Amino acid sequence: GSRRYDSRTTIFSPEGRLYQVEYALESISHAGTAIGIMASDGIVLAAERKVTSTLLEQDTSTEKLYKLNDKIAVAVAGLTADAEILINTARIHAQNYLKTYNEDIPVEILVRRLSDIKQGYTQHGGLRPFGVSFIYAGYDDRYGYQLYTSNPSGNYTGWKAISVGANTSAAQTLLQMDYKDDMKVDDAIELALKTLSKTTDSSALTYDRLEFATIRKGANDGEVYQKIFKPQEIKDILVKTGIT
Amino acid sequence: NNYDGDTVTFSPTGRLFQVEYALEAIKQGSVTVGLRSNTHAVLVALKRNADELSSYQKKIIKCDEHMGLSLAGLAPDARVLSNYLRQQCNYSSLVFNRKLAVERAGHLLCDKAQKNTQSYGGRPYGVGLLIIGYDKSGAHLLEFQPSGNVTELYGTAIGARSQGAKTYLERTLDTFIKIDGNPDELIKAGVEAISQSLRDESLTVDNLSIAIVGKDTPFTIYDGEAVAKYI
Amino acid sequence: GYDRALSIFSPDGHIFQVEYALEAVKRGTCAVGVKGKNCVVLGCERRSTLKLQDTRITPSKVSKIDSHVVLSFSGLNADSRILIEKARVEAQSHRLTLEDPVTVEYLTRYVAGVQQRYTQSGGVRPFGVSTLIAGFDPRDDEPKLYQTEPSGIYSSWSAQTIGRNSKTVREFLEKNYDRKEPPATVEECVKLTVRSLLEVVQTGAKNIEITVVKPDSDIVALSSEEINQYVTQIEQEKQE
Amino acid sequence: DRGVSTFSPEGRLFQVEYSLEAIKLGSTAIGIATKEGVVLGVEKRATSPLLESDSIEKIVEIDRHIGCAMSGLTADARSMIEHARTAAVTHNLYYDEDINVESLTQSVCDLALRFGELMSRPFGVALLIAGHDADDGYQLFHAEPSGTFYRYNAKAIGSGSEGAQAELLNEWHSSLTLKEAELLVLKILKQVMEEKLDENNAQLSCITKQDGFKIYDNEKTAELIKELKEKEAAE
Amino acid sequence: TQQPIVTGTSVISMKYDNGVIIAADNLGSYGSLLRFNGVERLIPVGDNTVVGISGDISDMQHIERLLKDLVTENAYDNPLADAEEALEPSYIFEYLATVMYQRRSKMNPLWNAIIVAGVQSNGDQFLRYVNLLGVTYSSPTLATGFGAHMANPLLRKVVDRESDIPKTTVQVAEEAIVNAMRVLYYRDARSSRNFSLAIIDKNTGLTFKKNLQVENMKWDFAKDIKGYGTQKI
Amino acid sequence: STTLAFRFQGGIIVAVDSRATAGNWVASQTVKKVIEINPFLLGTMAGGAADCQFWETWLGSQCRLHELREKERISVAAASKILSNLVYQYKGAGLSMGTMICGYTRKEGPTIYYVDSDGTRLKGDIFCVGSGQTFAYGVLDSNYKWDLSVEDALYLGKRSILAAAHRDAYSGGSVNLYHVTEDGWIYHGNHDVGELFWKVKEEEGSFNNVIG
Amino acid sequence: QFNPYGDNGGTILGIAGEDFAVLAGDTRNITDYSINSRYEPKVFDCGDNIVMSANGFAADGDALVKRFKNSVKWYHFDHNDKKLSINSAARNIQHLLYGKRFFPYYVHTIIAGLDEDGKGAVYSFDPVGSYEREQCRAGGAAASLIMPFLDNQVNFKNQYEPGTNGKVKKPLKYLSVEEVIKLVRDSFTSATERHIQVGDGLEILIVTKDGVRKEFYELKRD
Amino acid sequence: MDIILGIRVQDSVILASSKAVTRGISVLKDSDDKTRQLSPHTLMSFAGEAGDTVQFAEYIQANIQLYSIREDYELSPQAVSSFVRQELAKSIRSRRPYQVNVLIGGYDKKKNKPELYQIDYLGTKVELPYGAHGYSGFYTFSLLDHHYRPDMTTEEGLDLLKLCVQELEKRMPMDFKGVIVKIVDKDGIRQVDDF
Ligand SMILES: *[C@@](C)(CO)[C@](*)(O)[C@H](CC(C)C)NC(=O)[C@H](Cc1ccccc1)NC(=O)[C@H](CC(C)C)NC(=O)[C@H](CCc1ccccc1)NC(=O)CN1CCOCC1
Repeated sequence: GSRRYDSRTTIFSPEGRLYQVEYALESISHAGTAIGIMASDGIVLAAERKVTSTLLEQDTSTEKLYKLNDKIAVAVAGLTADAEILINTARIHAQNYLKTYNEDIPVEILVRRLSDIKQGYTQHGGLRPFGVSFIYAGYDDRYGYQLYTSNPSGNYTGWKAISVGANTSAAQTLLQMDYKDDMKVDDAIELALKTLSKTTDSSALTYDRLEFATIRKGANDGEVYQKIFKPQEIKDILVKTGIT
Repeated sequence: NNYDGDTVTFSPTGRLFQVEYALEAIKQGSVTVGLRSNTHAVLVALKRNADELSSYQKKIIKCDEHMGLSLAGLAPDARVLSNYLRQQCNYSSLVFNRKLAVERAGHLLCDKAQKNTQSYGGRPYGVGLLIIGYDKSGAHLLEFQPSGNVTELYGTAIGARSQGAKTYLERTLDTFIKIDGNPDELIKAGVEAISQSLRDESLTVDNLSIAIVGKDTPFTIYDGEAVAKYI
Repeated sequence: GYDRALSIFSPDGHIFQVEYALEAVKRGTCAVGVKGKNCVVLGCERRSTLKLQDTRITPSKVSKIDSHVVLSFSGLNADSRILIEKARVEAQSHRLTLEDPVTVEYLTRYVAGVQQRYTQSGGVRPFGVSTLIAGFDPRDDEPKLYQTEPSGIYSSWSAQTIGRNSKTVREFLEKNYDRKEPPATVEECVKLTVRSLLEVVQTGAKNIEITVVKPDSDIVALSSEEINQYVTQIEQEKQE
Repeated sequence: DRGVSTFSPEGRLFQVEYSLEAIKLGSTAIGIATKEGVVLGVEKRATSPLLESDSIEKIVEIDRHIGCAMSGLTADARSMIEHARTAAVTHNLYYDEDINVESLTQSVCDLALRFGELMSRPFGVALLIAGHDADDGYQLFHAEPSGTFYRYNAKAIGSGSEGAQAELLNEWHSSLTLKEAELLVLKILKQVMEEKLDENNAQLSCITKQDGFKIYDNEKTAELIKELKEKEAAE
Repeated sequence: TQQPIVTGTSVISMKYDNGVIIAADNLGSYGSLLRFNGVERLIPVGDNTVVGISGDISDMQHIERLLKDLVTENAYDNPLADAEEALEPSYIFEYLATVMYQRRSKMNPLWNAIIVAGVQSNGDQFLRYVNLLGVTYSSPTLATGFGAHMANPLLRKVVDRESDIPKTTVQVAEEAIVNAMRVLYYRDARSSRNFSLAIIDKNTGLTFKKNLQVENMKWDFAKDIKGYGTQKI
Repeated sequence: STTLAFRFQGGIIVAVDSRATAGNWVASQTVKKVIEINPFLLGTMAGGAADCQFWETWLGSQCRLHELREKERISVAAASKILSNLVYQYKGAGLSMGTMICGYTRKEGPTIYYVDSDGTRLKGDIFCVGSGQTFAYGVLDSNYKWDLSVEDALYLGKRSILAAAHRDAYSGGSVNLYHVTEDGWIYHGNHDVGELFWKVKEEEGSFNNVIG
Repeated sequence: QFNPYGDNGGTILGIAGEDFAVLAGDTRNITDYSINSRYEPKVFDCGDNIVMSANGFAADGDALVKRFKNSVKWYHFDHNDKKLSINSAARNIQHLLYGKRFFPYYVHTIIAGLDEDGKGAVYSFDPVGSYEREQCRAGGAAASLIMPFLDNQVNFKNQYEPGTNGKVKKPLKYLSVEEVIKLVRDSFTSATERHIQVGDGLEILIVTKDGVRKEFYELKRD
Repeated sequence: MDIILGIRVQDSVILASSKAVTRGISVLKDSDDKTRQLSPHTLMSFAGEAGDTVQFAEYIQANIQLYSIREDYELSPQAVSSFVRQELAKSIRSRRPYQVNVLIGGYDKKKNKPELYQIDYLGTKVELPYGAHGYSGFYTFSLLDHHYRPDMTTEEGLDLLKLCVQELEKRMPMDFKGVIVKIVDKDGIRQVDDF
């Protein structure tokens, strides 16, 4: 019968590893680097677009940074099409929570549910896992500013600063070197860009090959604002830090 | 070789190896004999034990007041098939107030075993059955094989060294067929038949298993001291 | 639905998928459970290759199933969440129908039954997780400590460890733990737990987590400084 | 790979034959049937000295008149016991009577072959089912994952089974008393066990018409162990 | 839940020494309208059974198709289909009785009253009743609808108990049936003059008589009846 | 029917009548309205006979399965709640049951739970259930004290059923008595109203409304 | 609207002795004011020395008897030809009846036979499965006529010892099979006189350790 | 089930619930607590159809307790009340709706404010300074309109509540056997034993 052609996506190796999860992580390691840095008064999300073409429409494009609700955003690393499936699910989950409790969803709860969906694909159903790693950047009134990451295994962890995708080994060393706890958003913005600038496989880091976003309490009095940076705004912030 | 992974695969010479491997399980099973006259039908079964401390595996199962079988091979499969026969016999009684014909009993078993040999996932039954019965057309004896093939016979035998008893019955055909209105003599002929399949072991009191059905005899099984008469 | 039998027997009589799930547990960070005279203590390793972590929000290794029972584990982190969730639901369901919280044995038996079900169900792989379940039965002061594993077997332990280098720490506990006289106080039990982890861990900074459970729903997690005091005390006594 | 319900060329189900190898790795369990009762005994086999041996439950009650011992992948037995208990109680509900030991065993064995591509694999555990009823009296059954069950006067299953069975062959007779059977299980267990037999690493039980199924205390078994050693030294 | 539309009236029957007789008129009523006049309500099954049906005709036609299909199914893989393993009246009845009760139990009945008349293989007379409710009973005389009220009293004067059956000949029995049909024509407003009659004998077999008519009727006395009490013209 | 059970110093008394009716037709005078679930649990029956009889014997099977699985006798609270959760699933379907789960355990002590077919479950010290519950209440409440002796409590339970058996047309036959202690339930006999009424009338001097 | 129930009339009666038990029932079957059959038996031998009758709506009666008979058959298959005891049969019938709790069998069921001590046993059931063992029970159309007579003559109710000032009751004792059949016959002749649905014939099934014997008696046919 | 009241004051929420359980012409119990603690600082009283009331209350209780364990965090009274409303809003269009009316009294620890929510069986939620279900409201609302002030103390609230119970005991047809009073504040939930 059909048994002959079954890859058996949800099994253990003799060493106790999940083949497909490991190979999905190998896939993600070739994806454009994405960095999240959490400051005391906000969060920065920076991501490198995958080898851009000059005829690509840059201003009306979304590849790396997506908005889940007004308080939570994600940086993507891996298959975009896979990520969008998960993003729509996450968006719906946040609205279900709001409809049920009349309160915005706590960041961890949203992250856990999305990570639980990934877990399911590694344990049952016989389907391939989602080849996606997320960096969740968000705010709620319990824990304040939070950074998380999830990967195809369905395992998630919290971070002060973290990178996913390509050159994470080199990127994490640089973040671990210059990061400190009393950091501001404007400093974190500079760190994020400096790290990408050194870990990039490109010749030089330019505005057209980047996506950038901040989550500050920079709005008027006790409320959070999400800023998905425009091309010109990235061009300005790149000059302001002295990279170009 | 490459064509025995499942029942859904034909070999290049047109064989179904899984069905043949199921047939092999019957050959390993303990010998059982079936034979009939015009008035009665008799099952004789050599029961097998694990060791001296164990009981002897029961080979004969009753299906209705007028029908029953003996098994050789996987006993749980015989239980499934006998249970199916019990239901079909019972359906015939409740719905039509009619005792199920032994021939239809065979047709129903054939079709049930066949479905397992044409579909992916399932497996063939690993047991052979000898069905006896007395219906509106007199006494009957059937031989069921898990390939689906059901055959009506005067006498037969299945299991290990069944060729000895089968040769004997082929010689004795003209004698035992005319044992009418005499149960004990028809059993004696069956006991002498199964004796031709014995090696080193002989028929003891808790080893032998006999069953009979006929004109004025409901399907009944004899074990223990009730078969001491025939040793 | 996906039906494939993934967990199956091999010629030598082994179910490799269950045994490979044990290897995943062996890879996982070390977890230890030690029960005293009036308490149980659950110690857990946290690997120090991860700096720039946020320990406020990062999932804790020890999880409360109910107000009186806790569960730690070793192995796949994602798999553990599924077991913990199921256990928490069963805890509330038990209170609803029996009008009484679960016993630690009952909760363990349930979790172990779930793990077993995944070893002979079609289309699923076993949980790559072994758990240590500890607590106190309702209106009872006898400490309970149980262990489960992917196969589904479960049993009670005076003290036990699971995860990577668990055979080293089990060796330590086997000679240091006295059945006739268990740790009489909370301090003694925590110290023995920290000592046992110090055989394996590396540094006693933000690598060791300790959680103490006492009778009548009295559970508390120790902070860094509190744990560091045990680490400082043990090392000074060692130099002798 | 290959199908789960596949026949070998010799005419056996691969998975059933492989599950039998798993049972050989399991801890020893012995049962002896007498006219005064049936005795069930098991090797506990604690993997480590820290493990509390009294939590090792390898002997189990199905009903007041039916008991059960296990050997092999013991986790697999939980759903088998659950079925047996429900079958026993359900029959009492439908018929206002105790259920026959054979019928109970048959009900359990019906689960055995309900696997394929139902559960994904056979059970990796063998059961010794001991009990009493008014019709056939004291009985001992050996229920395998093949779906087959034999009645036994005495039976050993597990790692030391072939050695213990040969010993039970010589020692068993139809006039054994309950006390004689208790000692015989302990004697044979001590022979085939790796570690030295005592009240903590071995457990006894029995089923009698009068008192029903009872698991013995560690105090009661300890005295039988002491009684056993004295009798062997006495000649 | 149904309501009968096109209906058939009484079916009457009795046992005699060597077999059974059954009769039913050829009408298909549509309420008070005597709509259809060529309706055969006696349906033979083999050469040894006749099923007489009253009530809803659409359901009668459904039952016909079942019986027809039953004969076909019985012949499959059956070398003795025209001998030892032929359909018996008792088999045919029990099948119908099963269906009738199953349908009433699903609250969707076959709106009929059925009488299965025949002769068994051993020569015994078979005569048994079943209706929309699945209720079954047997008697030396059986009748449905108005037949139960008017025919049975007349037929019971001939065969009042079991011991009267051997004493009753086919001539006497048929005479009583034909008389009963006349009485029903006098008194049942949904009856017709034309009818069918069937005799199943253990010796002479199945004799199916079509296009019979009620005759030798008494109407002459009607001319003397004037008014409703006091009128003399 | 009329059934009662009350809690007191010396445990629990349980008393029931034995009549069964189909309208005004007295169908039986010898019905067992107390179910013996186990040596420490009792269940009383009022309402639809089959509904009570079927589901309370079913309850006993569930209680047995509990002590097999948990190696421990089921609590009175858990036992009652199995029954109440069951009848709640059938709410609206037309079950007619007025039951009382009476028993003793170590953790609870003597306990009584009223459970009925519309899903009501109440813990309490005194309950009377059935068509003649009000007649039983009248005698029971007016004579009840916590400090009754085992002898007096048994009689009050018996006398309260008798009171109802007399006035309520749909109660009678005989009185079945039970006493539940820390050691389990103890049966205290079947008492036919035919003899009991006159015995009570003469000895007590009550029932002066009746022609002596 | 379609009404799935009907009343086929008739009445049944069960009495238990010391080492025997009888289950009687009239052979008349009716609907409204018409007689369907003068001899339609409704007391059946179900095997294992158990006789059964399900009086009321005959279709439901036959369905139940049919199912119980089948239950006895499968009890033999599943439990090594073990004899079904009368108490076990009773409980099994409760589950048959209560299985259709929300669409009941409209019948009063009575079974009779011997208990496991060899003593006479009669069990009676309501339509939805409540059952009770008794020495005495009438069921069906004329149950209200026959039952009080049985209370008086079988269980000696309201009968006191002469000259004892209504203080000593008439002592209970088992009746002989001869005395029981006298009471059955008189019960049915009385019921026939005053109930229109009862008559034609009386069929009694007597159960002893030796087996199941039958007796038939004529009743008035008006 | 009949009388359930609620009064929100300056620093607490006070719930009063009748003790009587009546079927037919018999008061079966006179000490019934018609409430469940959903969380340490959230209490729900209930009244309505027999069986439904408790079954619904305990079902909500189990869900809130499950949440508390999962997140190691107490839901706000507003969040709990929204969850309860939605369950009843689902229920009303079910095959067999829960016929249960509830009052949710809670103390929000983040806002440091007491909160009283009235929700009927249809899923109709309102936040109120004082609330009631059933026929009680027809007397108590007008009484509270007059005597209630927003800045009252817990003691003043209890006297205001006594004034309601007295009026109900005077003019209500049925004997409801007094009330069980509970207070919800910053320190959690506690019962007034002498009322
Ligand atoms: C007091 C005496 C009254 O409530 C007690 O409560 C007893 C309780 C004991 C028996 C456990 N209650 C009854 O006796 C109870 C009263 C009752 C009846 C019906 C519904 C609710 C309450 N009686 C019964 O249940 C009787 C018991 C029989 C007589 C032994 N049964 C019937 O009335 C049966 C079953 C009715 C039924 C209920 C639910 C669904 C379907 C049917 N009814 C019949 O037998 C019908 N009837 C009998 C007379 O002949 C014509 C048909």
